Amino acid sequence: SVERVPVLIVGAGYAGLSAATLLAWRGVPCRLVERRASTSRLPKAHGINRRSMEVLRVVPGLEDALFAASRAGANESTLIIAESVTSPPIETLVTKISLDATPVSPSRICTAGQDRVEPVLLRFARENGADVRFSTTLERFSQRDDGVDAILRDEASGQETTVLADYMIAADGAGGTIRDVGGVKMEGPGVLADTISVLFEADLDSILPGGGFALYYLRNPAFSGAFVTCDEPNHGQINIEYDSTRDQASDFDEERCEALVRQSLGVADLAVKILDIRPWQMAALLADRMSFGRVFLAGDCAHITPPVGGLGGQTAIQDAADLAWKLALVVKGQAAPTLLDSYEIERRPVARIAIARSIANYVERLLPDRQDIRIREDEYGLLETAMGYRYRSDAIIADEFDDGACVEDPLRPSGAPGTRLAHVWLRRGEETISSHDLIGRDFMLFTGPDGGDWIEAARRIALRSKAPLGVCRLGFDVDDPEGLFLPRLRISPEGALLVRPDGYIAWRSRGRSPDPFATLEASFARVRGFD
Amino acid sequence: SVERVPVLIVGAGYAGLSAATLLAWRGVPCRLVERRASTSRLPKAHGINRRSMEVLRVVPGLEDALFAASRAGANESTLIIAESVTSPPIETLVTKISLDATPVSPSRICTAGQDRVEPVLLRFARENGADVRFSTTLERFSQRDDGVDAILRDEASGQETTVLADYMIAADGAGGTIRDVGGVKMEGPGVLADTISVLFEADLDSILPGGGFALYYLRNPAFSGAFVTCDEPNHGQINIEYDSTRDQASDFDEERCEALVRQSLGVADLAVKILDIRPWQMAALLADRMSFGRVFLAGDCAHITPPVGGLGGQTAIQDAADLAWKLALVVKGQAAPTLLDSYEIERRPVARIAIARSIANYVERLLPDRQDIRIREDEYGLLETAMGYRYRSDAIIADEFDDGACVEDPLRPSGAPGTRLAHVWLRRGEETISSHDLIGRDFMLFTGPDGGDWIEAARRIALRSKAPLGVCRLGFDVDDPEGLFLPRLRISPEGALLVRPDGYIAWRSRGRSPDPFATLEASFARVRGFD
Amino acid sequence: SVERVPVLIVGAGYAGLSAATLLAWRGVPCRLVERRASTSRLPKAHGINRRSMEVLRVVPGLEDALFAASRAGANESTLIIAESVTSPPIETLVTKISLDATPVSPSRICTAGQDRVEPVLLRFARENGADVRFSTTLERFSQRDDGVDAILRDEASGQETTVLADYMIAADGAGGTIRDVGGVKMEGPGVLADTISVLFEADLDSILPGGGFALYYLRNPAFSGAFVTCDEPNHGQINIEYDSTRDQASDFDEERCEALVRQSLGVADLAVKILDIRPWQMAALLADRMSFGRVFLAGDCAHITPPVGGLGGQTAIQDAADLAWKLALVVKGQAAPTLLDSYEIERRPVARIAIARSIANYVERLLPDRQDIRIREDEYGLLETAMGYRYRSDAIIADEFDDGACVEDPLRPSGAPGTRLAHVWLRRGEETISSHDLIGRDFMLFTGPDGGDWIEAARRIALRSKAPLGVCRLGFDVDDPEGLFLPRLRISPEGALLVRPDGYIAWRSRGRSPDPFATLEASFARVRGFDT
Ligand SMILES: Cc1cc2nc3c(=O)[nH]c(=O)nc-3n(C[C@H](O)[C@H](O)[C@H](O)COP(=O)(O)OP(=O)(O)OC[C@H]3O[C@@H](n4cnc5c(N)ncnc54)[C@H](O)[C@@H]3O)c2cc1C
Ligand SMILES: Cc1cc2nc3c(=O)[nH]c(=O)nc-3n(C[C@H](O)[C@H](O)[C@H](O)COP(=O)(O)OP(=O)(O)OC[C@H]3O[C@@H](n4cnc5c(N)ncnc54)[C@H](O)[C@@H]3O)c2cc1C
Ligand SMILES: Cc1cc2nc3c(=O)[nH]c(=O)nc-3n(C[C@H](O)[C@H](O)[C@H](O)COP(=O)(O)OP(=O)(O)OC[C@H]3O[C@@H](n4cnc5c(N)ncnc54)[C@H](O)[C@@H]3O)c2cc1C
Ligand SMILES: [Br-]
Ligand SMILES: [Br-]
Ligand SMILES: [Br-]
Ligand SMILES: [Br-]
Ligand SMILES: [Br-]
Ligand SMILES: [Br-]
Ligand SMILES: [Br-]
Ligand SMILES: [Br-]
Ligand SMILES: [Br-]
Ligand SMILES: [Br-]
Ligand SMILES: [Br-]
Ligand SMILES: [Br-]
Ligand SMILES: [Br-]
Ligand code: NA
Repeated sequence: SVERVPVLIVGAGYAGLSAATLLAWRGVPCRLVERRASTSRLPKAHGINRRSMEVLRVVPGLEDALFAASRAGANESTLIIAESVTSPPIETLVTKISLDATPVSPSRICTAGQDRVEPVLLRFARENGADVRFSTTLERFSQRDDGVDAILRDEASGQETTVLADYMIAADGAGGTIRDVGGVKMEGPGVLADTISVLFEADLDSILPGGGFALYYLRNPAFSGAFVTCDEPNHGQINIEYDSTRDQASDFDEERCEALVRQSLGVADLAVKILDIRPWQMAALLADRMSFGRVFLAGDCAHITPPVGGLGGQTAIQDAADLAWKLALVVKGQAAPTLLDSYEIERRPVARIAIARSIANYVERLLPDRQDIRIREDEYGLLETAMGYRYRSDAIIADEFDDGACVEDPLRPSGAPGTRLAHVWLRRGEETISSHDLIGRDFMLFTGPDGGDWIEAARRIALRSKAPLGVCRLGFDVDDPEGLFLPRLRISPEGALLVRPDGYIAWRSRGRSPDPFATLEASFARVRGFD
Repeated sequence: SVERVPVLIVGAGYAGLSAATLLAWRGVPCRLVERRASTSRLPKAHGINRRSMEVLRVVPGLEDALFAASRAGANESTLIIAESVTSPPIETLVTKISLDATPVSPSRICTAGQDRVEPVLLRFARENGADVRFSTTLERFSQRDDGVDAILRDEASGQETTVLADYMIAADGAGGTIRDVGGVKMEGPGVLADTISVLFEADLDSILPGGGFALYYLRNPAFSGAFVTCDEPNHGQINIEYDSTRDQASDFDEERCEALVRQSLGVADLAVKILDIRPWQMAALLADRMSFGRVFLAGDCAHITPPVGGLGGQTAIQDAADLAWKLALVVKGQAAPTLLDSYEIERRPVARIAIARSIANYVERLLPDRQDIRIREDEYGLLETAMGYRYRSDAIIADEFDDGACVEDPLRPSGAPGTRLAHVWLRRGEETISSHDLIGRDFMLFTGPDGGDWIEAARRIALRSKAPLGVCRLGFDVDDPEGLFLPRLRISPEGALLVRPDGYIAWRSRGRSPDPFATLEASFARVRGFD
Repeated sequence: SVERVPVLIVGAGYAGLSAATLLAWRGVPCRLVERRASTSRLPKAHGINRRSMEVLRVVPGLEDALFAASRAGANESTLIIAESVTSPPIETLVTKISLDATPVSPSRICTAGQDRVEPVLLRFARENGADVRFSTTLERFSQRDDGVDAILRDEASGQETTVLADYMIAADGAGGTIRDVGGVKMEGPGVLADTISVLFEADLDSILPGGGFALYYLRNPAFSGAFVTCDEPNHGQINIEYDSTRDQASDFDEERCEALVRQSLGVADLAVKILDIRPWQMAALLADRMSFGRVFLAGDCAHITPPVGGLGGQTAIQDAADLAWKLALVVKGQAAPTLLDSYEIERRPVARIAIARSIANYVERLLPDRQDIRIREDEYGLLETAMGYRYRSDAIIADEFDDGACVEDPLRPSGAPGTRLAHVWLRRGEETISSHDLIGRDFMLFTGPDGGDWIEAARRIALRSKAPLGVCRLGFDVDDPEGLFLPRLRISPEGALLVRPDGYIAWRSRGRSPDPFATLEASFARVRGFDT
């Protein structure tokens, strides 16, 4: 049996499920295959940061559903370093007060665990048309010049079928083997720590009186680890590091783990139900390339990060967001296949900074002595890393005076191409909407109120079906009373600003042009891979 | 037989009197000459911010005195934008509740005017041994090999005199011609507005509710300007911009200024007695050099900033305090004269951002239509600009992988070298002091409780070194009960932290060193100009 | 004794000042004479194209100075066809977006006009040792077997002077008479148009939007011409074609040119200050020969091109560069005089297509009505003409199966001997450089990573060959991560590539050689004019 599909996604985690929901929503028929039988697995990741939600909230209903699926609710997150969760805090890294005082995004922080997120993505992936098939395995594949030939295998029978796809998203995890087909090599420090993860049930309401969602980095003299509060109330997980020379994963039975749950919580005796025990590793590795022919590595198969910064799942989501909009343009013929060359160019350095940020969080919060393992070249600030990372590819018309910075303070936007369009409230009559509520579907061209020569130029381009472009004239379609949009992005009232479907600035004009149509038509062509 | 002096100061505004007050307190005999007969002139500036009060409070008694000389007192400051001082607010920028909600400093805001501040500074300069000669003018000068040959002149007789100085601080104001001797070119936007300042007396208690300090930025349809309250009660000041192509300075006689006072106040029946009228310019200019030879430019002669934000007089004070401690070391043989090369490389960027900040306050507050004059690359937060600027020079051992950040949030301190040592309520036994109460006089070495290797290295250093070095070990000399000092500065219990006499961090070690003496000795030598 | 100088250059335009700058930078003492008293003239040309900037950039500081002297800054060029400079464009041929999206060269487009470009060249010629004497004329000359003896004449006085010179670069412009001493015939269409050129001053700021360089081809119903922005702010220049039978050059007084400046600008009520009015012509003529004896014709004196392509000032520069590296070898005794026979062999066909390209642009852009003047036999693409021209001569060891093509697409390089070395971004350690940053001074030998046999041959050659030979290995000295250089030029890792001082490939071996010393020696010798 042989069927064809535009996009084939292998893997039903954060990367693959996001890729399918966004590719579905943007009108691209896809099929997702996943070896497991359901999303039902132990939670690993907790929380969706602001940028992850920005790329996901273009899908109607998705954001509220993610927040409804959470126990703690919006911005209700605390981060503490201590010797145990009942010990005096060594330091307090984040609170609801601190998240509320950083209005850098139309979205707040969502705290939901992976065990709650993956079903909601599956839900919206299917509602918008994705073909998600569980208990189905990519057995093997090869690439002809016009598509991928994939062999699929039913886990219940072993019966095989062939699917032909224009493109395939390898989303197959840290241990994923699709990349080996392409000879990609994971480079980096490698495995830095052996860990053992324990899921337990216990009276957590009393120990943690006023925290909705809590994460404690436990830095004590017996061991190092962390404790997280799960979405199921009175459920929690600890991830304790162990030395593979002094102990072994087999050595952690129910009796021993109940003591670890009590040591890490700072309680002498507490009734602890051990629900599951898992040995894991903490590694730092980056792929040398993130795509080969028509195969695209997304998520943990492209970049393994130390799970200390909580950046792994978010890079996976944003990886899958970058693929979704770009692939949706290529299969519709609104972009050249060359646009897909920009994927590892833009997304790989982002992964290099996450790995470095994550290593730095691990030293600073858990093992401050181990400064040798850090990559201080690539370290940047926490919000800059999650949210101010910059892109530089042929998918972007750089500013003439580009300083080459890897990040930009989201608090001090310059409006340079390659940066994430700033969040600013605007006015659409008596209602107020974020600038981000005006982007995310097609490209968008913002012009100042004197930007009518650009508007007409954009409307001649947007006449074409090949051309996915809309226009917004400031002071006509929406008003910026405070001057915090186009003035702060250094756009004069005769200027124009082009933003991608992922919300990143692609091109700007401080002011007027001798021929606005030719300027814009050439900008628009170039950034979609045409010449 | 010619009079000889270590430092000669020219001019007795904020810059010059600050320089003399601090130079004298630091044991340096100095002479300040000033053309005018006394301090008594009508005041332009109002207020001393928290950073300026921080460099001034190292002088015993000086901080209380300044607060005592003000009509309104600590944090009693209100900033409003409207169409007249009795029109409904258009915005509100600053309140006593806003400034009480920011415990960034050992000091609060002092609202005293120029006409109040300068006599107090004169008081303490002379008290600390400064030689302040009014009615005396620097007529001309020439730098020799071994000093500056100055020709002083008496305004009463025309009699002239020679003094030889090791160094000369040029504090001669926005128009000062000392800089023209050095080829100093002032660069920037230049004159931005023509203004007229009216000092008046009216029943201000009737139409102003609070009894504290009030500043109204005025956006009339007829004119833009500002109203301020003066320290003499029922005295106020309006600084109104005017178009030089439509009206000229001479056109503003008592009658017209009486009309302007009533317009800008909103009461068209109020009796107004015009005490002075003054034309003035609003300008933006920066010097290419802030030193040449043994001459140093401090205050308005080095940087003319628009007077919206009140940064011009605060920079002057802080220029002066930078000179006072570096000069004090160099004339004491305790630093190499190379240290003075750090004056303009540390101070000129601080003035660069203040010029950009004041332009931005001006546009945002008074002329939102003039977005084009802004210098947006150099604009930072209001509290970053006044207080979180950073210093990069050879007077500062920069921590490697420096990101080049021009400011740092005072609220989120990192302890990196070239930043202002954070304010933290420590405990000296039962006394509760500020971290700032332990700095200011000599170089200070803080260390963590396990940092005794540094301490003894420090003590052996100071035996030889010409410059003192104070030490203070945490948990011993002072106590940090809530880990908000050395921990938050990312200094381990075995680390150390070298703070300059101006309170800025010169060098840090996160932990131990294999030869702590050799690293401290090298550091301490390098941060005083030796190589 | 007589004043003796290695190369005498006559004329200080693009050709002559480029020859002087490059000769002096290559170590050749030379004398340039120019009849005029300073470089100060009216701006004619605008722009230095990418290829011209490659041959000029070898001289340290020169490229930065040319961009520094220009009002508009790199790639900030708009070409537009319209009825007036305020009419809606008929077609826009070029934008900065279009120019930035063509990474064919290390250099970008400099927009500086002739009045800016000529002082920069004179400055760099002199910094490098060139002897430039204004208010000096070549009065007459003759050739010997050992040089040209020249009579120089002072314009202030008419005092005359003899100088004997190994070689004489004839760079004396379209009107130049040096070629007539050689009996050089100019051949081709001849004069195609009479034109008048008006230099004016007007508030162009409040008319032109963008603040960069702009050239407008005017398809006005009343007339055909062109407006150009000048480097001096609020200065422009119009080149208006007039019918010599209906009007004559003397009929364009200040009142009429002010009218022209308003029509071709489209602004009815505009203040025009006429600064100069000049009648000119627009011709297409190619020289019989481009050298005779020790005299080499460089610049417009060897090829007059219609000024629509904008290739005449560019061909002059590249003429000069070709002569400069070749004379520099011959006068240093590092190359046989034979090498100079290749000058006109290689440069004349390049002028032939520049003329054909320029005629084709004048017709397409301004007068589409009469294609009868086109030389379609020699028309090629714009970038192919400017940049992808090919050299065939006894100075390039032609590979087997020569196609015969006059041009090659610079975007699809093949590595054939006789083509320009492709611009490839390479890595030297941490820094990223161009392949071109590695060429320009001496002959360069590129080998693959497994080409030590060539490098060893080359280092022993260089040890006693009169000319220097540099070597660079693609595994060691610089890195080519994306295999875009030697793989794409069809060179295996045991191959080598020989590149001339002008950057054109002279010889290639795709694999190993049975005697790598023998083949490299005979190749290095032949490409320098030595026989067998
Ligand atoms: C202890 C821990 C805590 C973490 N905490 C956080 C956190 O707080 N925040 C955060 O953002 N991130 C966190 N992370 C990281 C985050 O969980 C992962 O980065 C993220 O889930 C990776 O998603 P993915 O889609 O790349 O891969 P995966 O979740 O690995 O999914 C890949 C899927 O591929 C399937 N598959 C593989 N091969 C095939 C095949 N041939 N056919 C079919 N299916 C196949 C597998 O069955 C699997 O479901 C944490 C990680 C750990 C270990
Ligand atoms: C309307 C207005 C409002 C302002 N408001 C504020 C505010 O709220 N807050 C604030 O911080 N700043 C404010 N400023 C700015 C502030 O007043 C100045 O920046 C500050 O006074 C500069 O001090 P200075 O010592 O550099 O110079 P000046 O005050 O100009 O003093 C220099 C002195 O040098 C003397 N002098 C010059 N040449 C000689 C010579 N040859 N011999 C002897 N003496 C000489 C002069 O007589 C003069 O007194 C305001 C300015 C204006 C115009
Ligand atoms: C309207 C117009 C626009 C143009 N636009 C462009 C353009 O955009 N781009 C471009 O590349 N080209 C352009 N050109 C062409 C460009 O101007 C020429 O190709 C170039 O300037 C020729 O340089 P040259 O050195 O050959 O000659 P010339 O500029 O003619 O210099 C020759 C010199 O020789 C001197 N001379 C002559 N006889 C003697 C003697 N006996 N002794 C001493 N000195 C002597 C002359 O005084 C003269 O200065 C344009 C031309 C025109 C007319
Ligand atoms: Br975030
Ligand atoms: Br299913
Ligand atoms: Br709970
Ligand atoms: Br992670
Ligand atoms: Br706007
Ligand atoms: Br299109
Ligand atoms: Br002291
Ligand atoms: Br402050
Ligand atoms: Br003076
Ligand atoms: Br000020
Ligand atoms: Br401590
Ligand atoms: Br070109
Ligand atoms: Br031309
Ligand atoms: Na469209």
